[PDB]
Amino acid sequence: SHGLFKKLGIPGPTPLPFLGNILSYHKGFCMFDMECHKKYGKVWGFYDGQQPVLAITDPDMIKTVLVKECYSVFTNRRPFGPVGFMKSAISIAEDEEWKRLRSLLSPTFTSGKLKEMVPIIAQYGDVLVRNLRREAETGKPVTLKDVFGAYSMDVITSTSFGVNIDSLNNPQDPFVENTKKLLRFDFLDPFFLSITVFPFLIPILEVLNICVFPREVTNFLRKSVKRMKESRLEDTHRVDFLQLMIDSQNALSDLELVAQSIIFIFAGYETTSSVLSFIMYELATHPDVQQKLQEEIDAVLPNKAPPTYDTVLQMEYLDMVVNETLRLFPIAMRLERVCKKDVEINGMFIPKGVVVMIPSYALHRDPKYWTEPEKFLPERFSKKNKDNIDPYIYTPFGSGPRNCIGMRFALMNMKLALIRVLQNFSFKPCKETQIPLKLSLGGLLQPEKPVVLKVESR
Ligand code: HEM
Ligand SMILES: CC(C)(C)OC(=O)N[C@H](CSCCC(=O)NCc1cccnc1)Cc1c[nH]c2ccccc12
Repeated sequence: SHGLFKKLGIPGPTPLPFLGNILSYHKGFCMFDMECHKKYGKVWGFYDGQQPVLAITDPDMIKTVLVKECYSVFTNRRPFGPVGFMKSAISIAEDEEWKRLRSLLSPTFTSGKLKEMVPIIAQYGDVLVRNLRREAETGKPVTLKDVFGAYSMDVITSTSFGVNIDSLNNPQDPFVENTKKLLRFDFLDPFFLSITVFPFLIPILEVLNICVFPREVTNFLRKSVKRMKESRLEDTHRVDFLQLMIDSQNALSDLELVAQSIIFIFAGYETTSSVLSFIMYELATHPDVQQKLQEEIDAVLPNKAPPTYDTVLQMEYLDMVVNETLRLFPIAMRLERVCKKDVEINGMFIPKGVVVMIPSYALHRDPKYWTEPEKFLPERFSKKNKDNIDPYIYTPFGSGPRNCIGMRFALMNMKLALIRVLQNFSFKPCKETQIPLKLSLGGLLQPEKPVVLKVESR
């Protein structure tokens, strides 16, 4: 097992028995990835316990796996942990099961569908400024994660389900409470450290019904969504996510409906608020850019005009800012696909069962692609420069048919928030503000201490 890469002629850190190369994650595993790049070059291998994982950095080879050969060989991600009824969630499903889920759910974010969500979010656009406005008065610092979290939440519930829960009215909300308690993925947390390293214990916990959210958060939402379904089940309106799954129960199912709902609620809450917090951090430690964006917004939307679908896409510099923030903090860290048969991609033999890994975080910081890769430089994404940029190196949303199904909704939502927040306020560091920011070594791409900034009226 541990002789695969030495035999296949592929370089790597020498694994230990049982552990594999586990102990190298103490640094945080984005750093591990970095080092390996710099040390081993353009392809390397390592072992998550007894699981061989082959990292790849070549743009062609990446394209092959993410795009050309997705259907035939590289179809699924690495088996998650114990997931019980969540095994049917789109992000976790495999093969035939996945293909249908993907085609059935993709019509949720289209040219028209997103368009229909603007006026709805717009209400929470309003409700956010009004939240901040009262802290803007007081003067003592603000945790963005929380204010953004509450926004994110409102926007996901109301769009997917057409259910206003007005979480911005509520630093006392059941939903954000249970939903945030959802993940325990810390690399250096006792739990998952034991699974990829005892992967044969997964089949066990499944029997026990012990989950990565043991019965609590899911029981909540189980009957929670059971609640939303029935109201709609009679009262006629809008054809939405909730609805599109009632359209296909005319070959979908009940626990199956609940599962995608959860995936969405998590994604829409956590991804969105986390990134939005990194963007505000940057705008504060880079005042020039904050002002320059505040100019773009004012010019396109004069007299603090309400943002819209088409005005949003008009904003070049906004987009540059978003893309640049994502270059630095590509929240997935790594893209992964399991090799489901013996294969040869661009000259290299890859054996069945191997996990092929793309280290987004590291490629986003590769000194051999990006001048001053540590520095936050939005201009590197201008129309002049936006085309020297390999879409198989810069991949914050993955690529190919298994890429981020939420991408377009993510961008609009985020931007829709930024616009409204920057046309009413400015943002500046204080002496809680960690300069420069530090990522936690724990498995998530998080700031180790929360992001806290000062908010002034305009
Ligand atoms: C800025 C926020 C976000 C980032 C950076 C992001 C990034 C990603 C990335 C990189 C992948 C995997 C791509 C690949 O492996 O090739 C992904 C998968 C996915 N994302 Fe997004 N995402 C974001 C927001 C969202 C939102 C708001 C939703 C809600 C709809 C969403 C739903 C999904 C689903 C369901 C998958 C698995 C796709 C599949 O297996 O078919 N994500 N996310
Ligand atoms: C645990 C559960 C079922 C609630 O969600 C997951 O599937 N877990 C993964 C890890 S969650 C943190 C990753 C992150 O910061 N956001 C990335 C993301 C999440 C959701 C949608 N779009 C982007 C979440 C996950 C689902 N599919 C993935 C593919 C690659 C990497 C992570 C994920």
